[PDB]
Amino acid sequence: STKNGRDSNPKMLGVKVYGGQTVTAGNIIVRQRGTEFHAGANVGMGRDHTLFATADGVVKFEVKGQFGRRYVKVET
Amino acid sequence: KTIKVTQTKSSSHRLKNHKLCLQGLGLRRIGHTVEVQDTPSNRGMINKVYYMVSVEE
RNA sequence: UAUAAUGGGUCAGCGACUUAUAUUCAGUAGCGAGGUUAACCGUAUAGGGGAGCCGUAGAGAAAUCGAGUCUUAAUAGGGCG
RNA sequence: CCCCGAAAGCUAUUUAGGUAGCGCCUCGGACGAAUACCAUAGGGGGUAGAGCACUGUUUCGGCACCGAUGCAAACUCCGAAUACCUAUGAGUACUAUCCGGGAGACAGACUGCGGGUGCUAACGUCCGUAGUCAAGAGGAAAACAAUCCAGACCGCCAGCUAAGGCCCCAAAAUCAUAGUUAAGUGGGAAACGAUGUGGGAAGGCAUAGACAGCUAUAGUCGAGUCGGCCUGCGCGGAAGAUGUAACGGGGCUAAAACUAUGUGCCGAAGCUGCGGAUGUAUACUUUGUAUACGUGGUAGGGGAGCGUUCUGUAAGCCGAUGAAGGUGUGU
RNA sequence: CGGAGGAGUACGAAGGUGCGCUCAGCGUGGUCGGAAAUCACGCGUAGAGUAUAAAGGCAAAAGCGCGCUUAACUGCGAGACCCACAAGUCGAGCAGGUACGAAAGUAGGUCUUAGUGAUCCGGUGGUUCUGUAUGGAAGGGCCAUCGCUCAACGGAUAAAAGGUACUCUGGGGAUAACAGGCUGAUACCGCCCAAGAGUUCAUAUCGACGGCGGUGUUUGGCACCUCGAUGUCGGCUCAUCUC
RNA sequence: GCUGGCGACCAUAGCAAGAGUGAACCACCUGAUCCCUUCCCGAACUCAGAAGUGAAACCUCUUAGCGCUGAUGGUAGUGUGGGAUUACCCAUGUGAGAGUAAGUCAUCGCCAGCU
Repeated sequence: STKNGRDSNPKMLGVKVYGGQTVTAGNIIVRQRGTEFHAGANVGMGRDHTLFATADGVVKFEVKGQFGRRYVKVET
Repeated sequence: KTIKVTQTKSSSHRLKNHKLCLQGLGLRRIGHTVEVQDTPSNRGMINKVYYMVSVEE
């Protein structure tokens, strides 16, 4: 009899809206366990590190700053 | 400005997108010949199914 | 499944999606913001019988209001219309 | 008789060969480009590969460190092709979506590719992905659901081709030009063994005389000789039980085998030709007419009919100058 | 019924806020004192930590301290993620009342992802709902909350173990025992290399460590045929084939 | 041309080494009276000031030492069609990682002082 045989239910993480798409305020952009992406302009961060839009516009990804963090912002 | 494309093999067992390329060019059966505009959009469909069409250029 | 898986020796006759009630949808006919009677009476498929049923208004657990109503301190917001 | 046409999945279940919601089929209504294929543009990635910068692991040196050197599903300093999301656009196509009536199905199989498990076993088992069967006929595979070619509306004693073939069984080349094989290899198999034969690139010795043989390094003779590397086709390794039985058979050797090139032909229910039927749509602005595209089908869904018994039409019509029934023939 | 680990909690601060601070390791010196307690100075360097398993994260540190505090609030909530249903997740912003800041501001529990249980039936607090003639009341409704290892964790009852060789029915070759089939780990047979044994001498005869095959007599693996029946361990009689 | 503040950018821009700067600015600097401060300490934070020094620090310049950037070509992988089954070959499209040549001691913006 094996001592293995367990696993957890899937969580369905990942990028939900890609660069160049238009969003409405409140749209979820990234589901992530940790801050793989950071919130830029017009983007808010939830209690579970979810990134969402706070304004209408076009999503844009970039690499910026002195640490080389990945940012996602919304351009109005 | 226009080219003629002839279907030379069966399409019954091909991939879904390959069958759709044939349909979007307008070919319907083996031996069928159609005349289409020479544009990159048509050339893409032709190139994807190069192996079962013949182009009189 | 040729299967060495099942069933039939052969012929003739019989042998299996019905009936009642309710409900929903579709066709078709009458009437139409209306439609329709049931039991019953009736020398009786007629003609009477309007009790009742469906439609015509929703919201709310309900009291209550009503083209609005519920929630709320709120004429904000939101849900059903 | 006509039209369309699945699934053997997900989730839950005293559930596992049952059932329910969703996925997939059909019919009616609404609504038309909102859909798809391809091109261009924007976007995230951590797989294949690779690497040692972390985590582990590995060998050899020098003094845990330094220099060389390997490995990894649960390592990553890196990192594709594809796939996926969005916007714009040409052409092609009855596409997409919404609301309702009716289902069936929830035992799958093989093959290729990426994997887990198993012994890199199984016509084994479990996933992802594509094709076929299931529910699909024809031709090629000797015979052979799942391989290759190809999707059967009906008829023809017409033609062209696909896969695969062209000496006879058995349709079409005893076709053409160059080579290779001698093993019936072709028409079953390994480590390994061998002066079998074809081709190629180098190297050594040699007519002031090479190799072998032969006489005591010299000497007779009189040209090539020697040892390796790469490569084409062959040989041994190779033992089983009913009967040749491991080309389907006959048979095949300047092939009817293999390699390369060319010109013809055969070959299907594919395509074309002629005749006929039927479904859908556009225009003829009744028509029943032309054009274009369709017509393989299990579970299922939809549409249209044939015959049988009885009631009215029917106190009608047919019938001993012969009804029903039985048995032939024609149409 | 593949390879590896965790959970059925904890915390009134380990929550909020304002201000403030950086770890781990090594080397030098310094009483007990050292391998390693505390002090001081350097060197290089995220290798520390984050209540807890791992992963994704963590400088405006999400790590670590101090003062004041209760936003571990009430009514909601545009818009999304996920999804058979039932469920689950993120959320800007508006109103009221707060806490900390001089202030711009931050706060609807904790870096996040586990720490859980539908419906029925009952208990408790509240209630400008209902109240079977009427006024009350009992009971019921609504809002908040309590009682499950119902752990077989979508939970058939509030309540449940065995035997049958004395047995029976409906089914299955959807699924085992015999024989057949596929496979060949195992089994049996053969070959390659050759340390060595053989007084010298690998190969007369053996032959270590390793490698490559054949057969289909063993033990097995699979579950394709047969469960509307393929009905046998040995002996007897009679055989036929392989090498 | 020098100095200060705030940004863009985040190593071709960084580290390391060497050398320079005092008019103004900045930095050390004086001590601790009132503000304020240390689980001790005027070390930091804070106040009130210029007796000294550019020593340290910060800035500026030089160096390819460490680091970083990095072609071309080839190789690996790979979508489609075909041929094979130790995982290759052909046609077509695509194309790394490592390494090699080579490059680098950044480049811009706003405001204010001193010549």
